[PDB]
Amino acid sequence: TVTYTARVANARFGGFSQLLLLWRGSIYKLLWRELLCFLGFYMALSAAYRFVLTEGQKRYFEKLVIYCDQYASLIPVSFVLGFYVTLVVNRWWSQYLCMPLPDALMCVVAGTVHGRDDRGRLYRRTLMRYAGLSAVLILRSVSTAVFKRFPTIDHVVEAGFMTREERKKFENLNSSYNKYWVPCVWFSNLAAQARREGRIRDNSALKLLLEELNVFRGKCGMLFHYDWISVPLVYTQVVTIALYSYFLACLIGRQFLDPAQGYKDHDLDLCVPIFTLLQFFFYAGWLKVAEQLINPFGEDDDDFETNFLIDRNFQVSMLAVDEMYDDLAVLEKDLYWDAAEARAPYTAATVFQLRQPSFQGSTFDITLAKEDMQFQ
Amino acid sequence: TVTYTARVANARFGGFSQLLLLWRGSIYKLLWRELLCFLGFYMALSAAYRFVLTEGQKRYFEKLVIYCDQYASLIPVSFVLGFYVTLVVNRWWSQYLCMPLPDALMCVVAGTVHGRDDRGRLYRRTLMRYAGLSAVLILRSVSTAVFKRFPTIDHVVEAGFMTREERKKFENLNSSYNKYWVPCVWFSNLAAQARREGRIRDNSALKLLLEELNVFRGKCGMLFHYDWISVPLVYTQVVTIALYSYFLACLIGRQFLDPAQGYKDHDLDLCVPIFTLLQFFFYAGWLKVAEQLINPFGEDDDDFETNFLIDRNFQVSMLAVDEMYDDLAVLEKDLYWDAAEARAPYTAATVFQLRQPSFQGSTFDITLAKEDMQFQ
Amino acid sequence: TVTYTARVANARFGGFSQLLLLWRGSIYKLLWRELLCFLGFYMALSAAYRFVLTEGQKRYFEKLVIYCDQYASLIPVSFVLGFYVTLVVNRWWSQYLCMPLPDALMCVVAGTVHGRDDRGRLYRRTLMRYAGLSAVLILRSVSTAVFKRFPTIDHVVEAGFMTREERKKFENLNSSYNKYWVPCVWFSNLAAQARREGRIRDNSALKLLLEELNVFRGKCGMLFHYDWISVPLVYTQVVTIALYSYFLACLIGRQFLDPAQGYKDHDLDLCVPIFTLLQFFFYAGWLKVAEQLINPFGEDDDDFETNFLIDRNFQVSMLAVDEMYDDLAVLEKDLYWDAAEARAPYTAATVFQLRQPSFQGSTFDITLAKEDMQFQ
Amino acid sequence: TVTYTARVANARFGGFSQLLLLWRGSIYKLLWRELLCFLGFYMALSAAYRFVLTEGQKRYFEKLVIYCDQYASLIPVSFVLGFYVTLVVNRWWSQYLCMPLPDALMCVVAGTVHGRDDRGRLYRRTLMRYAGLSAVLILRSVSTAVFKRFPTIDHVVEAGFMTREERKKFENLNSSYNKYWVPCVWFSNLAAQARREGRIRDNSALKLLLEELNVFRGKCGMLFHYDWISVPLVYTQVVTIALYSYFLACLIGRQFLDPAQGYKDHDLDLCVPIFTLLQFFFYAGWLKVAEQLINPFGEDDDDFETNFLIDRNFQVSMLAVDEMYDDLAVLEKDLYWDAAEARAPYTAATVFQLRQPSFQGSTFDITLAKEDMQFQ
Amino acid sequence: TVTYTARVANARFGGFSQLLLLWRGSIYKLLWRELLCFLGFYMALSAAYRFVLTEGQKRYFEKLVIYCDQYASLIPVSFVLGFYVTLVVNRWWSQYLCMPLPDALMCVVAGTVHGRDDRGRLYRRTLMRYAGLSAVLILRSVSTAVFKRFPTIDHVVEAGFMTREERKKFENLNSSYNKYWVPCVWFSNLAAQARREGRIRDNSALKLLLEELNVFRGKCGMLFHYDWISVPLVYTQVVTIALYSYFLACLIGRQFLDPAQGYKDHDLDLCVPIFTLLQFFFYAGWLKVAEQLINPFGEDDDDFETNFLIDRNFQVSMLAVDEMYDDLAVLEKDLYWDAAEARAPYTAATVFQLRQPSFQGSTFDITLAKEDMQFQ
Ligand SMILES: [Ca+2]
Ligand SMILES: [Ca+2]
Ligand SMILES: [Ca+2]
Ligand SMILES: [Ca+2]
Ligand SMILES: [Ca+2]
Ligand SMILES: [Cl-]
Repeated sequence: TVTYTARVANARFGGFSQLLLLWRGSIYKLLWRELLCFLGFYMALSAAYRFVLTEGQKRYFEKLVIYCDQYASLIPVSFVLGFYVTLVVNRWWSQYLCMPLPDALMCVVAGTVHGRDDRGRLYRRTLMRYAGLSAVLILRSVSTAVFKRFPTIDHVVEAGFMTREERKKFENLNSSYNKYWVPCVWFSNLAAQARREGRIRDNSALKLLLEELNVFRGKCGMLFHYDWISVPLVYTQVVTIALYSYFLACLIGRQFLDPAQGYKDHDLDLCVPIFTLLQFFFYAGWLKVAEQLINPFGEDDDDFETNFLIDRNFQVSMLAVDEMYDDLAVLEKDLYWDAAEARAPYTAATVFQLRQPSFQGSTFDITLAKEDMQFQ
Repeated sequence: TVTYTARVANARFGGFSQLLLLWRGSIYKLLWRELLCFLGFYMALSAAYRFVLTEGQKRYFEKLVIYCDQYASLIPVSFVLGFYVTLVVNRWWSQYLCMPLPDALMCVVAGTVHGRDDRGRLYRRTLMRYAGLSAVLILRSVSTAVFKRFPTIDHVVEAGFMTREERKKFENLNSSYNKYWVPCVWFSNLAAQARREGRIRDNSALKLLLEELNVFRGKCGMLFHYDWISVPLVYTQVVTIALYSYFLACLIGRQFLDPAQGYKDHDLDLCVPIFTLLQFFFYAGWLKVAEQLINPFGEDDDDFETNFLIDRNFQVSMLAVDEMYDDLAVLEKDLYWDAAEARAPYTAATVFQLRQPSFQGSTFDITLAKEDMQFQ
Repeated sequence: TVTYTARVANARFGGFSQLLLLWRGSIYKLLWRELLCFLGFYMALSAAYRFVLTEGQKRYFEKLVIYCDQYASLIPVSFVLGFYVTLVVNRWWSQYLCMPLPDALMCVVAGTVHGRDDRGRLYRRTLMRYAGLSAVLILRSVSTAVFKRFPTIDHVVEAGFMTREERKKFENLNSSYNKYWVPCVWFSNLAAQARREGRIRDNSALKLLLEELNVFRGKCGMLFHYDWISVPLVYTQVVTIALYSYFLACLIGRQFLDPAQGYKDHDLDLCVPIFTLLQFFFYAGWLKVAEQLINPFGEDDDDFETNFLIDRNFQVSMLAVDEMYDDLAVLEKDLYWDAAEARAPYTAATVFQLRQPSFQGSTFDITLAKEDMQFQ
Repeated sequence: TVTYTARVANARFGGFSQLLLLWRGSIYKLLWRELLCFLGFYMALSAAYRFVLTEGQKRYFEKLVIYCDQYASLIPVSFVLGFYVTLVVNRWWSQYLCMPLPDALMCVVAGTVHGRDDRGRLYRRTLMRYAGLSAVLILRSVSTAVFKRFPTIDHVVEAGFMTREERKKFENLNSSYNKYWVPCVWFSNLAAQARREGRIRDNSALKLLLEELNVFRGKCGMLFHYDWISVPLVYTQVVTIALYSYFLACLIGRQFLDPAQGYKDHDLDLCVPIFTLLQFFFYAGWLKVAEQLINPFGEDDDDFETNFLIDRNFQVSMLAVDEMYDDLAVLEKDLYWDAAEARAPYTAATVFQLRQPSFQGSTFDITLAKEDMQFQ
Repeated sequence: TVTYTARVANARFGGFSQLLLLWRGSIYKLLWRELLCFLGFYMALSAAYRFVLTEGQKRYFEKLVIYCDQYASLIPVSFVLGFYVTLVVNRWWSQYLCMPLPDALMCVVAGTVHGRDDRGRLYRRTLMRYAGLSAVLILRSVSTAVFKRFPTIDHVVEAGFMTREERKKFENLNSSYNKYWVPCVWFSNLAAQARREGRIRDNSALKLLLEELNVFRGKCGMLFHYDWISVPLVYTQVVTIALYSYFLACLIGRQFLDPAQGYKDHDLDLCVPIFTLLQFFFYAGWLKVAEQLINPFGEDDDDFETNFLIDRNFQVSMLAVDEMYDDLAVLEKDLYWDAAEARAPYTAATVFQLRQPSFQGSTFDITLAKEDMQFQ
């Protein structure tokens, strides 16, 4: 993930122009090799036309350039790229939202699984660890970074997500299918056991835990589904073929011809196709948007920071359900106890935000006449 | 936020034309500097062509202008801008909907956390304050205005959202990750304690509170996610490059050439490219839509009024759970107690809305024949 | 709201052509003034060119017309209008869906708040009235029609939505922010009181009421949010400027020039720009779609009938929770008690719908071979 | 509804070409009259030009044809049709999803409303019948087919959905608004009564029934909303005007002119405008998509089969809650009781689907090196 | 399903170019027959023009080619294909998400339906089997692969999803409509019976089971709805006609004419229309995207692997509710019990992901001045 939110807080004169100076996660880093290849092919053709071809060969080359320039139809490739890239971007955001987060479960577990003794701590920590373990098993299945961090289940055990006894039970299960779901079943069984032992004090609490477990588990399953059901290969091939067809038509049709021949719209030889290179950057970068986002669990600069999320989720979940269990500051009167109204102070830098009228609704400046307001 | 809803209540002859006279949050305020820069570059080129260049240099300049005018392809930039700006606008609205609001929690707390004594007031106020505190911690993390108002946790304490004892516990937590979630865990623990003490009278009430806490907390988390996962930098760079490429092609290709040379479509010298300036305003403003909306938590005119929302939310939540707790007007018979039907009166200005038929459904004017209506 | 659903039940030969004959909520009613203004400007220019200008002035005018006709680029304005109008239409439907309806609450209240005595009737009627009152307070804040009907809180009291004692409590609340939410807090308190008194017989019933109260209250809040957060002014200005730029280019470039001058594509003088007028109707009407829908709570023909909805909602809610409480027809055997199957009769006009095969699924005509169906 | 799912199970060489041979619900059936009218107007103009007009009149006609052919701008009409038709299609699917189905309620009622005696059967059947009755009342309000089947409430009574006593109560209710919601209030009251009598054994069961009742009732309400709030008439008029403007420009500008006059791009007289007729079919059919779908509750071939759904829903709901109540096959061990794993057999026709590797995740072929996998 | 997620983990120099080398689920496999047919027709016309036609016939053929090349309007077909294919792709993903999965139910059943004895195992296995059976009945109704695997209900019985006694009850039900829903009613009855016998220990548990049953059943129903309500046939016909019209215009208008005739833009005879073939591949493949996805339950390479999902779902559900019931590893202290913080180790290949700063929010680099931060 390349975060530039702070740079674009305000619409400024520099605006996105300053974003054009960034390298990490940039169009430049993704496209410079393809740009050099396109320029190399173009300049090889230009050099052959200028120095190698005979007069007859040059005349035929000019006819082919004029013919090919007709098929450089940008409007259709723009259509398909717009639709396809928008599909990939929407799917990318949907995939991010399917990342399993323990926050809802950790709040419910902290509020529902009780006891300051070691057994209560074991119940809470084990429930949150099962959630973390499911997340790790699915992520190592779908994320190259996570897999490289956990290339075998032995690494999951050594990392503390799974115990050796848990690993014995996990491997003894006869299944040819991915077992990311197993810790969710463990969670359900352990929650039922906690309710049976009175650690969960009510049936409604157990229902809430199971409701939140299924939300978490469904997010894990959604990651599996996105990983399995690629964007249809035919669609990806269609868009790639359209883009490369346009690039072929430009590579031939955008050649600078001898101005002496006096061909229509060929009277200037700049020797470098500046606007064609800008068009190539535009269109190829537009497709590179999809190329980077189509699998966001790789190691691209703008791919999701899955290992960071595993670490954050585990650390925060353990804090919430172990260190913060029943550890409230004493109930005390707040600063605004004696004030019927309340408003926090403003800094010198933000007090200007005051004196903007408190919006009440769009209708409170109509100012009707007396006779109009009387009920029938 | 620049609210103009009242101005556009009706489709009028003036309509959006009157909106063209607004300055705050306007295209003009966002784009006048870029418009002056574009006009300056254009007029510098025009002045060099008219007064500096020699005849040969002028002929070459005319060839370059004619060549460059071919690549001013507006249709592709329109495509990419449409798709990209629509993505940014949808994301902007989604981000607004993720703003944490205490209204659902304040209704549930007012209805479920009981006692007119000081301890009941402490429970209700502390629960709502925890919600407000989570909102402040995330907003100061994602909003420049809120951060400038709360540049340190000391400011949060002095503003009354967090207590000194709460601050001690908050800082003692060993976490390298953002702690906006901590008050939600405090809320869960305090709700469990209130249920244990009988302040919350039923398990279903506690479940409802925890359900609403997780909705609120999820909105906080969503703000964090939007702040972290920028719109992919490559996509922003692609659209910016497309727009600036079109601007380069226009800056060269829209130059007024000497009509004496008799170039095709160059026979009028207006000395000011009026339609190119209007196109620049159109396209650059279209992108400025995204530039303003890409981070709605800045200090732009149309950015969200986050400090106003913090103040409103805190004040209303405290009113709802403290002043309005168990403070009902006595149950009394309403004006329409003795009327089988009921309808409120209309004013002289609105009685015309009556005599419009009460819509019953689209099918109640078919008026079939007698023989058609008989069951088989 | 202009309902034409009945006219378009079937795709007919007349089809939408007949819709072109409608006036209420029509393109004609919204655009005839702008059409006359455009035609007036066009004909003023035409008259000046034909009768006022000298020969030299006419030649310069012809050059300006030919120059301006080049910038009448409809493809870009089509893009921006498509994206912007689609955004406004989607937002319009979303706003309609945020209209608070008491139906869910009235069903729950009728089923959960018990007693045929006056006190039960008071509880049920007061709960539904609180819902209605919240809807009225928000609608009068966001709707010009509703505001004109309830220009002051005194009108809300005289209309029966709020009692005088309720008004005393309502005004005594020290809040600078809109108080539409207050009756929802009253509802929560009154539901808690009803549960405490045994009028609500179970905790799950109270939870259901509070769950439905928050859905209703959230819809009220959503109306406030839509009213406050306009479609970004910059975007509206951009689309308006694009449309008016195209109109300027057409007003100059579509002038009929003297055919004697023999300009390319200027050999016919129809004296009335029929196709330009049709294009103006098309594009200006396309934008008028957004102009009408951007604020659907005004007094346009196709704006929402908010006063009708207030009346319907109040009347139906009171019927449901008061007249229909515990007023069931005696449980009796239905017409199909003794029939294992069942099907209602068809009329002579609809019996043709029978003899269409009952769809079972797409796979039930594959008709595989014997050898293929045997399990391995 | 015209179901062709079976014909398009696989992408085949014939593919959609075979779909071009279908008549029911076809473009041909919807558009042949308009195609004949367009061809008649075109051929009338052609005949007048070829046989009636004088030489001078023919020269003026040629100038008008050349002028009109310039305004046949397909790109703008394509834009507006794309956006508008996509809106109508999305709304069409949304409306289908709002069709009230009793399946969720019938499962809950079968599982929660108890007793094999006549009184239990009466409770279950009456609850499901109330759901069916609400569906019939709304559908007869919004569907021409259903209305023709139930043109009066007397038909609803004779069909068995409503009883005579129920009809007395239904008509005695003083409401000027549609009463489709009344049976939902009856359902709520009857569910409360069943809980009070112990037929519903728990408060959570009653809550579940009321939760599912409100989902069903909300779908009924959504049908009412879609029926009432048409797609804005101005938008429909705008798209229709754009299409008909293009058709006018084609009807004049696509006339075959005398090749002898040697007009540019007029050298071939085919006497039948084949490509213009194909364009008319394309664009007019594109709009006919919306014309058919804008009200899906009519009697078009592809309109929803509402009467079939009423019959299916009633029959299945009665089966589920009456014949299938507490009628389980005895709990017996399944075929895979003694198998730790399990997999159903494959047929000779489907066994080829085996030997495709069981997908485990995208990361399980990375095959890292030994040194890379060691924890830090 | 053709999964290529692993190939596109990173945006690479090869990128989608390497995807152009794939055959299974490729554009090539779907389109080579149509490409050969188009090329055959084109070359037949070319051969007739070059070798069969007389001089007069060749001149007329040249006029027809020039005339037809004018109507090869790609911009409109691009529009309709974009909108239509996007609709089909969104519907395809929606259909995938409606595939019934037992995971949520298996977690709830494992946690709520109790007993290590044979009767508990029978309850859990039978509930999960009912879910699997409903999925099989709907899938065999909508999926050609599943139907070929289960061409009769006898195959469902022999496969173990349905028992012989269950089959007797199933066939005795008098219904002309699809019975996929029957096992869901069986599930509801059996869950009620388990609650009555005390196997389900609480009312909230039973509610949770019924809530998850209805989610599962609704997904089954959604598959039925998608199977029944095809994408409107008129829309499919419109897009197909537009594409084939463009193909006709290209087949005639893209013919290579004799360069000697000196027609404008006809001076090169390549004898093979390379760019027209690439355009045909682009557009025909774009439509083949929809052709494959319109019914994803067929036997295309990229159609859903429904039989694999049936096998996986059944096997995993049985494991979860039978082998894993109350089979927890003993509660033991985790690796991070004594650590206030926690972080799993990194491998040599992934440790580089560390030293990237832990994102705290976009506002934590503003660095305001001292005087600005002071509260008013
Ligand atoms: Ca990637
Ligand atoms: Ca901003
Ligand atoms: Ca309006
Ligand atoms: Ca219809
Ligand atoms: Ca298929
Ligand atoms: Cl619940």
